Amino acid sequence: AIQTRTVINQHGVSETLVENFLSRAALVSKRSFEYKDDKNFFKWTINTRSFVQLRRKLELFTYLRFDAEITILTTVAVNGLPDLTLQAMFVPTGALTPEKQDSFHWQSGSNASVFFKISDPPARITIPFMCINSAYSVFYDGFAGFEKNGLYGINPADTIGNLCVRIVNEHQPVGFTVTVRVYMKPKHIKAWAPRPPRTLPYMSIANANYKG
Amino acid sequence: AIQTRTVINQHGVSETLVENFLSRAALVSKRSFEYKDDKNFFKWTINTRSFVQLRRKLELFTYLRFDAEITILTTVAVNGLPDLTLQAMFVPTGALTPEKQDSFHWQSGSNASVFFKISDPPARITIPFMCINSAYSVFYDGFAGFEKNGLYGINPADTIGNLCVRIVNEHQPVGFTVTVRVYMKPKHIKAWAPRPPRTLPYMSIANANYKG
Amino acid sequence: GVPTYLLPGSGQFLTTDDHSSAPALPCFNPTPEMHIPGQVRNMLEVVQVESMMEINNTESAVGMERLKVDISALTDVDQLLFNIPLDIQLDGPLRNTLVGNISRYYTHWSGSLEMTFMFCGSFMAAGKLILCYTPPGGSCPTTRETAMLGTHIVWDFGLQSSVTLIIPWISGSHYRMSTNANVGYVTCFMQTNLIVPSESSDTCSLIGFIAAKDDFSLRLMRDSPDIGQLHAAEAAYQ
Amino acid sequence: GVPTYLLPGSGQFLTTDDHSSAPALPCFNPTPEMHIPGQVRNMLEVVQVESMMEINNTESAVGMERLKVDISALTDVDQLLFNIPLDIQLDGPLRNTLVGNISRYYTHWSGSLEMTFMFCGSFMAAGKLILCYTPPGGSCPTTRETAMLGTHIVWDFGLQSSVTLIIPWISGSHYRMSTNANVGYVTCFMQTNLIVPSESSDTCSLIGFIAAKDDFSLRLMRDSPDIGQLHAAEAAYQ
Amino acid sequence: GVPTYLLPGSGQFLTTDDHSSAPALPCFNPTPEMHIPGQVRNMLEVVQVE
Amino acid sequence: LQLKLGNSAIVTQEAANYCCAYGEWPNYLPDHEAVAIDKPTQPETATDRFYTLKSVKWETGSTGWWWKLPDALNNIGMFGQNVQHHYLYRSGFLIHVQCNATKFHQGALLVVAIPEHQRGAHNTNTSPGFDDIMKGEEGGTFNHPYVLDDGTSLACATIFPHQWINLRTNNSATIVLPWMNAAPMDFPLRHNQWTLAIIPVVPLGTRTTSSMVPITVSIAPMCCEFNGLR
Repeated sequence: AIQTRTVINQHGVSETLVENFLSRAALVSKRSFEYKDDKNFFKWTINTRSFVQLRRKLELFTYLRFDAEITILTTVAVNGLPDLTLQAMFVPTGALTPEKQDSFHWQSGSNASVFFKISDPPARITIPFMCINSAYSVFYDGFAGFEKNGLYGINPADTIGNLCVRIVNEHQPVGFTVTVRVYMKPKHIKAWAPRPPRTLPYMSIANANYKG
Repeated sequence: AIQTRTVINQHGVSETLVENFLSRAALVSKRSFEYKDDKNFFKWTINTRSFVQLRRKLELFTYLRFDAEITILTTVAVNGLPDLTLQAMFVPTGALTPEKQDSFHWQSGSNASVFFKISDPPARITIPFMCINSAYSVFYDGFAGFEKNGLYGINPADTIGNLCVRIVNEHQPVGFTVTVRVYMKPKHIKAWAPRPPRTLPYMSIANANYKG
Repeated sequence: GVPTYLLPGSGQFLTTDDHSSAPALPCFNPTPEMHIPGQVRNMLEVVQVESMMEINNTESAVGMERLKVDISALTDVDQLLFNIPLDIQLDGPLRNTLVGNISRYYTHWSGSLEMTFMFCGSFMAAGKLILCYTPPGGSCPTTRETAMLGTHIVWDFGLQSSVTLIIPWISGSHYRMSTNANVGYVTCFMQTNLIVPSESSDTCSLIGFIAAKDDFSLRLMRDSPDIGQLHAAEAAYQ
Repeated sequence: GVPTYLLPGSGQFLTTDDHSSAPALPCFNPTPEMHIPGQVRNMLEVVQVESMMEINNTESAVGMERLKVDISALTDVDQLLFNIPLDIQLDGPLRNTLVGNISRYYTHWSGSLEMTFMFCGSFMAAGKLILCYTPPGGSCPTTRETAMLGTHIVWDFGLQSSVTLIIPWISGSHYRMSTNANVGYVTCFMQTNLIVPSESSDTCSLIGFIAAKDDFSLRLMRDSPDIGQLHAAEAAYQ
Repeated sequence: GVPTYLLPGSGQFLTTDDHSSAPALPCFNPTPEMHIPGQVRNMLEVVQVE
Repeated sequence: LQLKLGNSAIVTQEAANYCCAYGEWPNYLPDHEAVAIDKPTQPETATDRFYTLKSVKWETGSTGWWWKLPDALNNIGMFGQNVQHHYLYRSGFLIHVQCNATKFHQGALLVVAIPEHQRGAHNTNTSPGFDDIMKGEEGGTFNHPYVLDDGTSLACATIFPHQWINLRTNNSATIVLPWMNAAPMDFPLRHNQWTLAIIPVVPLGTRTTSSMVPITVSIAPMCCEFNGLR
């Protein structure tokens, strides 16, 4: 290939700040669900390990303390477009996650619900630092339990919660497809104890197994 | 023709300032693309040489340093009109440009994506001064490389990046045409070493060849 | 909250608006500014530089021939050499100049100009010219005697190779309701014959220059009509 | 009320915007901050830590074999041991390092580097190496004599186990219009033979380290090409 | 950001409103004011003439 | 007056005034712009001397001449040896153009130094190649001097740093070029910052049909730096 070079004039350390290195709104979840009145609504356990490039950036550290800026970008497509109200409900650890579209957990007086339309700007909330400890364990050299495969690498104090998204509207004669893109931007980031980058491809979401 | 004259009362030098001479939102790109889920999305290498009148204004100088204020003005037309989300993603030099509508490069955590609807005001971002040098070379008396037609006039430190625009929505039973007009306004302009205007018509985009 | 109401003009994109926008990449530090020679801060700095006129006002003259006027024995006594219509807009000696090209980006112009004529014969070539200035409205002279009755320069180029002349205040504009047309003339006549020795060339040439002065001004920026609209266009898309 | 008008760019979601949003749970007090050891505030703090180079530049070497270069009687006089192309981007000794991996998150890099070579033979193993530095543009040396004519280190590892060398200013980038390619070399030649006693091993090994210095800088953050994309993915949805 | 809410009367065009608008051509300097004789500042100045 | 620089000297009697390009005198790279390659080395004399090129024959049908800097010097002397061994450089230039004419010759030359004279080709879509640009010490000839071989005009070429040689008044021209780049260092074998163009606006003339004037170009690198190498 053609080979080139340029005199590079740089000065400053500000772009490699860990706040600047990590605070960008990354796509952390994307699902379709059909709607005709966890099927027929969006439910996502809020992790950081769905996509491997945000996973490899955050696994450059042992401990992370951040607030999550969640942006929800819903598009619709019929099977024009009607203007629909959506409920996005952050269900923390200790609350109960819905299993149906019309379940009573969507009527949560204590969960953070946001009601928003398609025609609006994308819904945006800040989930705080939710952990029981001072930082999230990016890695955990321990077990969640001891009774018959309490799994390795799982920390009980790392669970953000679930992001449950439904359509507040009732059934319609038209059928349509709802694509929910969730964007997370970590904010107010502190990081500790940096680690080697992963060189091998990931095999699973739940662990650090390697194929070589 | 009829010939006239008026007493002209002028005073001041402020309108011939190079900031005033050059900072206007000029149409720098316009494409159609059809949509039925680089075909089927908008991809444009951000230059200043697409239209000859902005080209002749900027080739009045040897070096230019400016920020680009990009405005994207999307209109739709069916083959009413549904409200569609578009993603405009600035792909700098060193990042990877999408080749498909559903490619994973649209999920870029590091490229500047803007998500916007048709019903909104036009999307507007400011691309900064992106060059490796202190100014863009409007002219370049050199080669990009030496190995078998590393082309003349091409500077490796002049590449702004690509402006990639797609439709975030999925396939629909209706087919429609998306016209993407891109408007650039250069900002914070410094200019150096003014040049004669071009008197002959341009022949190519990539060089300064003349037909006479 | 704040009680607001939207105005007429909300959500419009005016192409001449002056609003800050969202930075696509903040935390990106650009390349710092370095001192480059020859910074332009005003386009009137460009327009005040001399540039060659096409003082050869004959057609079938192409290219390099247009920039010079030849005098020889073929030029008689009292003979017209060139006539420069003082039109920035129209086709003439002032069209392809720095004061002609930059002013066609603007609608209304205004100010004094600066002509310079340089004799480019041999060292011992001698003679006299009458460089005239005809103001706007006045008729261009056709004889050397009418030329001397106006504002003029009797220029002996036998020893002085360059002469300069202030053009006081032409100032034309653009009209649609139509041109400025006649706003003045610079005209040259042969006062004497060209006197050369028998080893110098018979033919000697003049070249002209035009610049704007510090009172020159431009207003109401438009699109220049000069170059209109090609190859490798759709390469920036594929 | 307040007379307002919406701008171009209203209602857009830029992924790099810097706007506060609605707290989903205010009155929730988070867990207070505790002092954890080893806080990182800058990614250049990571890049300035030494990490092992794959100085064994031979293919069919896999895993642990790549981190060391063996010298023995099979290494002759004036014999090339390793050649380190000073490329952060490309496949070589600098790819799998802390200065290679963190710099592939950025587009433009810039600064001095810090090589360290550690001899890991026995106590009585003796010999000399020529560690060369070839600047960008220059050709890599192929002989020990051409090696000594450049910037070099005559390193006696008989008593000094570690040698370090400042790499002055490599600074490559990323291009799409194409690589940096040749920006410099670190090359090692055998000045002498390896001299070991008859109870030490015949074969002795070198390992290399690279760190960045305090003038090292990174710019225009991008996506790293290293790991691309698996099991139990849709468990976080059911 | 700023928490806002739209009032009744938002987005209307009243023909007697007193709001500044977008200049279509800023950096255009108009022709300066010259003293012209007979400036009228009040229409009652006209009405007091026989 | 002698232009003495190094072991080179241009020993003349008449030379009135130099042109200082954009008012800028060539200085070394200042100690805030050198964040780059550490302390760019300075021979201080070994390159900084006049390199007097082969003289060109000006005649009546001459269209003009051009040399690209530093391409005109990349194979000449200690400049051209440092170009082949170094990767970066930074230099200004002193250019002295001189004519050898009598008082019976006539003609005017525009001696113009063009920053980044990207050339065009005539009546084609292909860019100029390497051999159409990198002419070396021999230089090139203007095919169409009226458009400056780039689609522009020669009439407006006095927007660049320039000098007139009118053989009545003078036969010499001196332009002092600073460093002209958007980068502080650059790459001498593959990019040119300046093109010295010598174009006869008024053609040469005497009576006997074969009028000929020598034009001599002397280029001195000024404040010429290069990267370290040690």
